[PDB]
Amino acid sequence: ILPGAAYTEKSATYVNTEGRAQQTKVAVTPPGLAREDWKIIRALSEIAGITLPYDTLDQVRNRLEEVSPNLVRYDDIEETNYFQQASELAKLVNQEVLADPLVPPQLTIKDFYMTDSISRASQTMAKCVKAVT
Amino acid sequence: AVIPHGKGGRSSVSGVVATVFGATGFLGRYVVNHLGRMGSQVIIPYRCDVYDIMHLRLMGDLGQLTFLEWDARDKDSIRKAVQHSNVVINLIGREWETRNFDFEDVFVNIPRAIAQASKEAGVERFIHVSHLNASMKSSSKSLRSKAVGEKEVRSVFPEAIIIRPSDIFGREDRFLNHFANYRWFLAVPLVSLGFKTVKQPVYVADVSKGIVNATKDPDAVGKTFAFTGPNRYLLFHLVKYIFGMTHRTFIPYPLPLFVYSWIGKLFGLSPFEPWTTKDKVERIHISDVMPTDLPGLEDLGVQPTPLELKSIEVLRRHRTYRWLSSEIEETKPAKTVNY
Amino acid sequence: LGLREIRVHLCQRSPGSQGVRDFIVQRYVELKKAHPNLPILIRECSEVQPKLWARYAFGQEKTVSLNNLSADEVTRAMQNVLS
Amino acid sequence: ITHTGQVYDEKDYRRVRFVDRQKEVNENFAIDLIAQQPVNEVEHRIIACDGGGGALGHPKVYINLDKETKTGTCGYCGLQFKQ
Amino acid sequence: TSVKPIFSRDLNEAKRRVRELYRAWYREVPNTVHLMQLDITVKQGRDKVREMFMKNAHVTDPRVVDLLVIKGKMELQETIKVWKQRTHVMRFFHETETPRPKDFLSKFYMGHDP
Amino acid sequence: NMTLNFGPQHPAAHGVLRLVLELSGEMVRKCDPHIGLLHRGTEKLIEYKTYLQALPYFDRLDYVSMMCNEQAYSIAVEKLLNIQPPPRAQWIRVLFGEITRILNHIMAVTTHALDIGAMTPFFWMFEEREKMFEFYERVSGARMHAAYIRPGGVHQDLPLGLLDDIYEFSKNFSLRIDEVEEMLTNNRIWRNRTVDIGVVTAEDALNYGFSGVMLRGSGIQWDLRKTQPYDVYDQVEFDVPIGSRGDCYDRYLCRVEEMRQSLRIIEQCLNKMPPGEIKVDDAKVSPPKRAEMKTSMESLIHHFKLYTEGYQVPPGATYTAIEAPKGEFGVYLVSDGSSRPYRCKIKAPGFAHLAGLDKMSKGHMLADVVAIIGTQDIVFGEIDR
Amino acid sequence: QLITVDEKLDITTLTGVPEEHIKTRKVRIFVPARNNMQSGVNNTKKWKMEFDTRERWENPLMGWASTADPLSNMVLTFSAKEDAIAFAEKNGWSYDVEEKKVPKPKSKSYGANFSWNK
Amino acid sequence: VRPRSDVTHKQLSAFGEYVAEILPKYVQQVQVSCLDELEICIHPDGVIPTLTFLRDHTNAQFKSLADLTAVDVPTRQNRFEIVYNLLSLRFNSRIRVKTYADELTPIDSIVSVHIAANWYEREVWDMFGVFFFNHPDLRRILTDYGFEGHPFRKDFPLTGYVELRYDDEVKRVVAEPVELAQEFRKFDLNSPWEAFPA
Ligand SMILES: NC(=O)C1=CN([C@@H]2O[C@H](COP(=O)(O)OP(=O)(O)OC[C@H]3O[C@@H](n4cnc5c(N)ncnc54)[C@H](OP(=O)(O)O)[C@@H]3O)[C@@H](O)[C@H]2O)C=CC1
Ligand SMILES: COC1=C(OC)C(=O)C(CC=C(C)C)=C(C)C1=O
Ligand SMILES: [Zn+2]
Repeated sequence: ILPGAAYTEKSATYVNTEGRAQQTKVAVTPPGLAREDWKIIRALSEIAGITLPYDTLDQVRNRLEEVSPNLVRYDDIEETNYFQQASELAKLVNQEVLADPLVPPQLTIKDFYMTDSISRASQTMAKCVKAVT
Repeated sequence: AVIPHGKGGRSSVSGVVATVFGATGFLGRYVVNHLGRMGSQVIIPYRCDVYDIMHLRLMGDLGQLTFLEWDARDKDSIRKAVQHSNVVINLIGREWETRNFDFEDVFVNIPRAIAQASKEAGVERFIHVSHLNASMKSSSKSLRSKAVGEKEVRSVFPEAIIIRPSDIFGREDRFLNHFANYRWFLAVPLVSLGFKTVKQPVYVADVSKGIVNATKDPDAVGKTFAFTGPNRYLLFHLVKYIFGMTHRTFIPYPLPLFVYSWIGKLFGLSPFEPWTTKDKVERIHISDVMPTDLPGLEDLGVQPTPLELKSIEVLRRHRTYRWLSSEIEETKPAKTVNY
Repeated sequence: LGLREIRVHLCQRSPGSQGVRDFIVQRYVELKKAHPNLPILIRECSEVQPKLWARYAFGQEKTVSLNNLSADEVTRAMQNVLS
Repeated sequence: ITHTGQVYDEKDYRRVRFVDRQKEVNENFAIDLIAQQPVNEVEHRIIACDGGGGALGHPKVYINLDKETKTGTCGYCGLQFKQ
Repeated sequence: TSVKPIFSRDLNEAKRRVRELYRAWYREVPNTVHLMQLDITVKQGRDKVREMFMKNAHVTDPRVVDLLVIKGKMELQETIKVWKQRTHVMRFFHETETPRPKDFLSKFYMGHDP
Repeated sequence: NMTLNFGPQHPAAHGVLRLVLELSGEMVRKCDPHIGLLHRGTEKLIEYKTYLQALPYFDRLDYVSMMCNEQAYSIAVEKLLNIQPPPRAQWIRVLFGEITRILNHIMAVTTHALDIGAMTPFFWMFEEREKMFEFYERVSGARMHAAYIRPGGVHQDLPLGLLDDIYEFSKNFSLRIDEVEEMLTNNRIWRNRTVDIGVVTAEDALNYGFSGVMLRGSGIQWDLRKTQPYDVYDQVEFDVPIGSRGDCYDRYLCRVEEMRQSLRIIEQCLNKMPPGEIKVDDAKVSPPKRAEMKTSMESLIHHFKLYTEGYQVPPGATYTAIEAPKGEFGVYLVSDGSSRPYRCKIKAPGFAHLAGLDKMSKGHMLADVVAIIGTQDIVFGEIDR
Repeated sequence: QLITVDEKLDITTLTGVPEEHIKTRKVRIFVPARNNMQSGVNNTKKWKMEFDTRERWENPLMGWASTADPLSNMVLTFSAKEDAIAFAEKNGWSYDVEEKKVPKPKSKSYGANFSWNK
Repeated sequence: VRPRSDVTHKQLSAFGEYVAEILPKYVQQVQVSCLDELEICIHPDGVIPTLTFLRDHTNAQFKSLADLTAVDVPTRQNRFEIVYNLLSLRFNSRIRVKTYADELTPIDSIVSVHIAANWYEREVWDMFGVFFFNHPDLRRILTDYGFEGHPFRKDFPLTGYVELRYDDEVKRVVAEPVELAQEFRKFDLNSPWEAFPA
């Protein structure tokens, strides 16, 4: 078990569905011996001998820049897309859509209250769940 | 346990709750200093009146140092001291067998009961301190008795670290002050004219830091470390050097020990803390043992500090107005003896 | 040299990237069809000249600048990468 | 033990603080002391709890004792009143 | 740009002043270690002087340099005209504080925020 | 010159003073007073504290004239809020302001003697001083450090027995000044120790910014209480005790007269104190009464906001000077629209006076310097701030 | 006569800050948003730059929060984005400015609520 | 509502114009607060000239320096706002002359014009870091002998970076980085609602 942090406890980046990258800021220092997720893996690497080149966040970020653009530019949706070539490959792909109806897993609101880890660990969400049930 | 949070200085937490029974001591003072600096919870069992332990209060922070009334003969007092500690450090020792406490008691008898209880309590680790070169057959009753203890405590508490320091060099120490205080004596007796008893001093802090580091390191279990020093010395240079910094004449005159053990017996008869001890005398001319052993300093993380470096601070009080301003550079160094 | 991934960090509406984007429009589909497993990443930098990052086996990454390069030079450089 | 169930765990070391000393607590606990006071059976839909003693009490507030099932409780005293 | 000169028209002239102060401190270190009975070595202290005089080696702007010596001169005055007792001087040596490691692995093992 | 420092522990050093003296023999040729031993950061802490929660700080700058100090902040904040205290409050501030000048002068005259070596004057007057604090404690609850004079008006009405008790103290106090008057005003030993020591010329006093009994002692006629009448100092009659020559005696004699003149002002205040309210009736500036906040919603909202957030004084800056017993005490309060101040420069009569020690103590013995500090009435809280 | 310097005023050497807190402290220049609780917008006017948050461990004796970071409670207020950026550059702290985001104009008219077909 | 006499706001206003006219090379703005206080504002170079005219002019004798202070507006390019408050015992009026000084652009010293400033100028250097040329002896007055940093600057932490305790090992007082046991609770107090047009 290598405990990590949560988004209230680290200056990490996330991106929503239309690619707008956004930055969480550290509201509270992470608890116990728990540490930021990126460092645990930088440290495990140093204990392993392949040692990731980034040692300070700003560096892990510069890293994100080389693999991907959105990650470094915040609050900035990426305008152009290439739908036409996407279709060409879709046309090549042949698959069968089975007759089974497609159903969202969250059919009613009790479905919604507890999903992720933090949610599941919620006493307030649990009280909400029993109120519905 | 206590997750260690903070930046590292006072008002921070390190998670070491530690009973330290003989803290009032010269070594002790230092042990509480680092433990308090680090932010560790320190329980200091004391028997001397509160007036004498005030010097320990400012060390450590509020609610970080707790003082408990304790009597060696009374087993119950040791019991409650270790109730809530997870580290027990034993520095109980004396040079003069007192009327109501024998070398056995201060070194072997008491330090056993203590670790014994500590186990009952479930303390994670116990650090026991015994003098260096301590044979079960060594001449000085003290050293031999101490040896007796390091064995016993291992049966009461297995895998209990046993640091074994040499005579210690530090302000308020004896090794350095004793010789310097021979000034009152017009002549400074030195068995074998201060030869063939090469000695390796070790700064008190080094010892303290070492001890503290033990408390916070898994590598030390059943280890019998030996904090020694950065340079050895024939007692001759040491004595003169001291007198050198003290800027007081050095008159080395040899004295047959057989007669000198008697001088120790004399002061020993003193009711108020005999200044020299028959058991001391032997110890002083007891040659320092060689360094082939679980290393202490450096091994435990602190690089030893040469004697000459801090000697100026320890021996300054003994100088006269005329030499007070004098500095280490003006004075000469002593010579080591890899022998 | 095991090739694991190729990243074409083109920069949209940038003068130099014209060639890169043209490549994407005309030949990207083809390259993928040919190499249908390799992940070719089309990403969009900004205020940076286009870079064809390539990740070879065992975590080695290599860089080929595509600044102001013609559509076939981009095609040739890409073809040189997956030898 | 204390009003809020503040009881140092059997292993916590702040218990050393209480070694050879009294952990200060009060036998008189409010949660219980208010309970003893009986519900005041007022005969008006809305009554006011000035806090007892007017200026020497708590800010004046009016309570609606209309709910037949439950009893109004002054957010300040905790005193309960029923119609 | 277009700044007014404090005391030194250019880094060159300014450097002249730094030289003087260095000398001053260099000549003074020994005296302090004796008038304050400090437990340090003159050589050791003189290196400290060097440390400080270089800690600020990067400054390129003339105005910043000039203030730096003004301030530096003031410190010397407090140590040669003795108004600063040992506690004050020894603080420069950071003798009591425990040094912090700068190794990433080291910090990871100890502090949440490095 | 045998440099010797008047170290802090010494009694004549007011607890914190490190006068680096250069002794040309016993004659002292130069003084370099090293203050800073009681700098508490009073003016950087105020920026982080709301206007009411910074009042207390002003009772600790000069700690021997508490209420007159808190009448300078109260006047400043009041100016920046274009609000004026009610009539009864202004008389109460003048009543308490003169009790403080009697209290400071008993402090200054008796402790000066303690330094010179006369010990009995301190004991006789200090009993008369606890009689006075009682008046603070009976009106505010604190013997000293009251917090009674609030930025708008004063905090609570005088208890119903205070003015009778202030009359009984003032009635018999003058004999007490008369008694040290006989014991320390003609003693050849005092006169010799005080006369012709630390003479300061009139223009030099203005140039060094002395502004106090030090200004008046050399004959310059300046009292901020008559020149720029703050509060009600326009409706009370008193005579400024201007001295003639400037020796430490003329300055003592002036301080003894101001105690007598303050008894004249205290008399008028007891004789003519108006019936009325003690704090302005704007709930926005002064907190609502206990009964009102517990029965009216507009009052609870005003109590909650005033205690939790603050007055939110309008943006501006003002320098308001009042004649504190030591000299001109002024607060330069710069204010953004926020409830907490932006800057509060406390002008301390004392920062200027201590600067004058080197010039005033010229061609003087080690012993004269003890008198020179004594005649500046310097309290290091005001100087160090 | 004036002298020329192209060196970005950096005065990190005069400010007197410990080395650790000048090279490891990231400050963010942001215009404060409005707690949704209140509808007043007088606290969303001036730009503020705030230093990165640091350790707040519980105190063993009383349970009070304890902090080892000196620049934590310090939030300086600057009227314009340009001036705040300048403070970071000369003091040597790293900065990451966030553009002000102001509510977009919204068209409202009481008549709409009574629309024949909405 | 405080009583305000416009006699002063007129007298002082006129004087302001008089000063401005006499010293136009330096006076930038001259305003009278609604509190009847004049505040000539001068270019930093006019420190010596504007003061001297006020100290030694028959129609404006401003003999004593009440105070010398420096507000610090971090936003303002010229960070410090040296403010000199002066009193005229002859005309019973006070004026304030305020200049602007950046961190490394020193102001002239007026110890010549008023020796009262010998100490306050040392106080401004110690707290804010402005430097005063031609000062007889500028050196820290209020801060500790070894203090690093200028304390009243808005960019300096209240608690500061160093605190002192006695260490037995070294038997001497020793600085350590500040570790506080209850950090200053920073209550946010500004309300989201304005009060008036001002
Ligand atoms: N040169 C040295 O100092 C060396 C020391 N050591 C070992 O290190 C340990 C610490 O040495 P040091 O600090 O100099 O010793 P001290 O003489 O300073 O005494 C250490 C502590 O032991 C306590 N103590 C002694 N006898 C009793 C007793 N009968 N009952 C209860 N408490 C007692 C003392 O408390 P109180 O004073 O209140 O009675 C004191 O606080 C010793 O045990 C010694 O064997 C080893 C090698 C060299
Ligand atoms: C009245 O002025 C002052 C004194 O001198 C008479 C002081 O002694 C002292 C301190 C004196 C002691 C030793 C109680 C203070 C604080 C003071 O303000
Ligand atoms: Zn109630």
